[PDB]
Amino acid sequence: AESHRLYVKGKHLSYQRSKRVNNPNVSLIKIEGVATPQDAQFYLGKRIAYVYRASKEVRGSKIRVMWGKVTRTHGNSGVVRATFRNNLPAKTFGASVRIFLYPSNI
Amino acid sequence: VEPVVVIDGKGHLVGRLASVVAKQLLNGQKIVVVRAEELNISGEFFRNKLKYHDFLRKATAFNKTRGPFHFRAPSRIFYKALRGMVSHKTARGKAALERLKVFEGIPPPYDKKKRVVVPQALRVLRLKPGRKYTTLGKLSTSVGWKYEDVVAKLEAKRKVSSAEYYAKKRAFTKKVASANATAAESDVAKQLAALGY
Amino acid sequence: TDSIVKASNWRLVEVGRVVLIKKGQSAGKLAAIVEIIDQKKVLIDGPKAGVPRQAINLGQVVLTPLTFALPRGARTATVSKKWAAAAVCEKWAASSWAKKIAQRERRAALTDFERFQVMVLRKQKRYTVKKALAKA
Amino acid sequence: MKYIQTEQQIEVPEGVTVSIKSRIVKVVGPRGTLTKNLKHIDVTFTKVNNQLIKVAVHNGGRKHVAALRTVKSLVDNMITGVTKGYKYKMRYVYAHFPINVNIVEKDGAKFIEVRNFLGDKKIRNVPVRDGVTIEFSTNVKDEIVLSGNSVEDVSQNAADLQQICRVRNKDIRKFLDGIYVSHKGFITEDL
Amino acid sequence: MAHFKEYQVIGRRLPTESVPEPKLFRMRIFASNEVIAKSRYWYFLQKLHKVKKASGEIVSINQINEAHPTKVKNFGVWVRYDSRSGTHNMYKEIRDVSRVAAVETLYQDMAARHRARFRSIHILKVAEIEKTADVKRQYVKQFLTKDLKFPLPHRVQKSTKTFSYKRPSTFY
Amino acid sequence: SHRKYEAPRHGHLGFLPRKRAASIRARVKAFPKDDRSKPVALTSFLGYKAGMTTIVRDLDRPGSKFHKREVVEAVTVVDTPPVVVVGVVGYVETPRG
RNA sequence: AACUGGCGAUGCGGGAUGAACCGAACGUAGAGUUAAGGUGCCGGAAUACACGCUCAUCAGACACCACAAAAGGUGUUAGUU
RNA sequence: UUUGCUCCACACAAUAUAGAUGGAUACGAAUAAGGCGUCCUUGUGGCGUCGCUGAACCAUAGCAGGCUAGCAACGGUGCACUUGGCGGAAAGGCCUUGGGUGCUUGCUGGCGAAUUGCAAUGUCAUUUUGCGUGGGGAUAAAUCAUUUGUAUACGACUUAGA
Repeated sequence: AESHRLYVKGKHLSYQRSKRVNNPNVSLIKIEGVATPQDAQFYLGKRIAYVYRASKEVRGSKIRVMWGKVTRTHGNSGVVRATFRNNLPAKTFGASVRIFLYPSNI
Repeated sequence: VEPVVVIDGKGHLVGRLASVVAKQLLNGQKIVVVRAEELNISGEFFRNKLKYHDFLRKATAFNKTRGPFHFRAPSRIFYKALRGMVSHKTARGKAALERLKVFEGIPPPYDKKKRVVVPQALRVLRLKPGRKYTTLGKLSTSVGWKYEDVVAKLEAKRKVSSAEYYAKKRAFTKKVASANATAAESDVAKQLAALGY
Repeated sequence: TDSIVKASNWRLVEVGRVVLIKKGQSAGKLAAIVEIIDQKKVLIDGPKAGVPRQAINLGQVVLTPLTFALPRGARTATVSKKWAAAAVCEKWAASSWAKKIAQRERRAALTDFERFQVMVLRKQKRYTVKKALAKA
Repeated sequence: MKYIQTEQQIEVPEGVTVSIKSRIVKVVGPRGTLTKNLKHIDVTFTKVNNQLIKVAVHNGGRKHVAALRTVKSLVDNMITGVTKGYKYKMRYVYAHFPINVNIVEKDGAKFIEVRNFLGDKKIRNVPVRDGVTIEFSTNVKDEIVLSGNSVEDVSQNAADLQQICRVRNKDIRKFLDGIYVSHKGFITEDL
Repeated sequence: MAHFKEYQVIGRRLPTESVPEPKLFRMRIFASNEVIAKSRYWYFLQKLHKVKKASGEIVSINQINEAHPTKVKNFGVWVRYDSRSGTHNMYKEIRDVSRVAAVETLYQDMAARHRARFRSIHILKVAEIEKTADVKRQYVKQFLTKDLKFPLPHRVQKSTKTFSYKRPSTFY
Repeated sequence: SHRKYEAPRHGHLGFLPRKRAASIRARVKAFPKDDRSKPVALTSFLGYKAGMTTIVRDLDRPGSKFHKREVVEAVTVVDTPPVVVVGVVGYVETPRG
């Protein structure tokens, strides 16, 4: 009743360069402080909401949101990526974002 | 928890500081650095100034100023290290660059905050013991970064001052610690004690 | 006549030190030092821990200062025999820091409604702190 | 090859009181006081009972011993200063040109007239390193008496005072004059 | 490079009708696999005789396991090796409880301190060391010492994240 | 190909630019010393180029050439009014200057 | 001059850079997987872990690939007789 | 040079976010350390104490927080006045008097909710401008064109002019 957050935060890193060339649909996604890769199998599939507030309105609001989920890990500490209806403008690097708890196995 | 991170820079590493500190601002990270005169390197005092003279001769021929440039502020001397440890020239990389502050000493706007340090970049730690190092503003003022003694006095004044603030503090908080040390044996403390305390 | 020395002395070593096995399968069990191997490794055995007559990197085990006596070069019956002389784990139990690990453990042992009771016990406990400190 | 416990084991007499602030010693002798920054050695300093103090290095090294022995030497040098104190006597040499020597005063700076320095109209003047305390050695030509509490109080003074008369310009492996040394001694002689 | 066993490669270089079963000679190889234990077995066999790898036959193999490993020992090591300049023999002394540990430490020492690479090094012998008088090496004598008990100066830790709120102490 | 010789060349390099330089009135880059053991003292004074002439006077440097002699001297002479004191500014003394 | 292999005539992944070098050759695509090649920063990916050497008033940081000797040195380290 | 310009209260529009959404929560010194109690001559003295985690602490119910009663107590809170002191490095902030006000989910009442219908954020920061109300203040300075020469290819410098 004082701390009205109910999701998981996270920070967009980039899209994956294999070494050199970005994969500008397949991201690099910063998790909210997990280096233990073992937790993830429940989390794989949880959604992602990116609020951005443009002054232009859509059919309902000026708060328009691009979404994702958790798929599987990467690297030596278990780093996951997302799924885009609309890919990011190759600009969102270090933007905060929502990650959810549904579709819950529980 | 700190959107802007207040950091003292007393006796630390340099390239091993600034390569992962160079990794830091990429996240949108905003950090203020104080006491930018307090830094050491594994390596002696002698050779290094001379190495700055070795760099110092590099400039473009038909206008001998317009080449590389040469400065005496130890923060920007630190950015000489840091510049090749970043991608400092994009909307992306520059947008990361613009999120950082470094201060020789602690200004009275910044006296009111606490100070933290990094063990990985701490100079005494990554240290095969038996190595020499260098006092930063000493060497800087020895080449001519002359303004050292002003804030050398000022930080004396305010470390004195927050030490007095601390005499108020530690002298006070013991009376707090007595003032609810007397709260011994509440059954709620038995309960929450059995709940994790 | 002073020659007063202040510091530069902390937890000692011995053969027969029950040590805190700071990592590994024990990761916090306790074992007497049976023998020194070298500067890097010593032969140990925690039979109280059940952990065998074995070695560990000295940079991969941490000390206790909690010494006890040990006839060096002895098998596990003599080792746990000396543990029977040394029922001693009561005393790093008497170290609050292990009990602090029990505290953060028991912190990690709350229900949300129990935790709601923790909130309201801050409200009523700390309400009684504010009547221990309302005017007082 | 990393000898497993290295140390210096120094007997303490009873006219002296020190206090080692965790490496930093507060030396007091029957002559006076000394200290030293000893936060460049990383030992545990070791009172036993006002009659010996060790240093302590868990597993000291080879060149660590090559300085760590004479750690004790230089400590005992400090003992002889803080209790007893050195007192050398030096020399002067000319052959033809009678060098006037004087502790002329510049405001307590205690320079030294060196006159007729082999015909030189130029005059030398040597200030006194203070702490080491100097009288003219009376009754003996070409001598003087220094008296300090470090072996470089008096032998660094005698070293660069020796370096006063570095004489050039002639075949000086034949031409031999100058400030030399005679003697090394003690402030309390017989101590 | 990896861990090794205490093998037992027994060979009988091929029987004839004149000589059925030549006499079953073993070697006690210290190898990871029986395979290259046998390849090196043969590699010492042509050193022995006018043989080659098809010219004979290997009886058997036993990784010689240990029914009582719990007795910590000392060790004596003779070495045939080839350096970059001087191919020689050595003797050094290693305290262990198994011989393979002295192999690993041996090649950390020789690969590290004399840059010695294994494919021209042939260890002669380990007569293990038993008594106090059986020791040349002063560093082994440093563990022939008695009751070294001591504090630890300059203890370090690891940061939780990357920080402390504090410049900490190196107390143990 | 080194040229032919070595020789002193022209100019001096602590003076540049040789553009139309700073202003009508010139800058000042160092000052006489304040001593707060002393009373109220000042640093300099300003004048006007009034004229120059040749003026007779002595010379008596011993050992020199015209000891116990006189010369004439091409002098230069300034204009000097008295000037009116009106202002004071404090200067906060910063770690930048 | 006698053998194999590429460019020529052929692109892609490693060598900052590279006709002939390391992997691997070519339909449009997509889901899983790697070579070559690597994981302080740029830099993707471990300031991962283990044992040692070294401190360089001229370390060092490599197939391709882009470099010193004779002679030395109570420098160090360890052994051998 | 619209009673213009420019300050105080508005409301309404416009108005963008390199990236809000419990809390950035202040000595110094030392590292082969001291810290903080504790006591005493106050010393480089006496006892503790402490690591090895901030996992710290604060803060935590209600229409993102609802109305509405009664209990112990006599808080604690804001608000906006009022009192005092301090801050230059960038002080521009810090601390202090008094008044009132709200609450108390610390103890017992009454409520109150739906239908967004099974997901669809289902929308709570300043960003600036305009305007209009109704509270203020102020009553310019430059150029060109003339003139000086020390100033100059020209630009450009420097004088004068009721």
